[PDB]
Amino acid sequence: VDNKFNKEMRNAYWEIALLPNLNNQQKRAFIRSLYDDPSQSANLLAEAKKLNDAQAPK
Repeated sequence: VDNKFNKEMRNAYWEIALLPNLNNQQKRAFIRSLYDDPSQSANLLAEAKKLNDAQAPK
């Protein structure tokens, strides 16, 4: 990590945005959460997908 692992955030940024069933507040919340605590990036990303999988029909 020369400057910073910003690349990881980029992936989770758009990947989360891709899910269309996440509540408007949740979509903005997780993406902002990255800045709040980059250490949880892997968790937040997984957590975001969890909301997608859960809120999704069937």
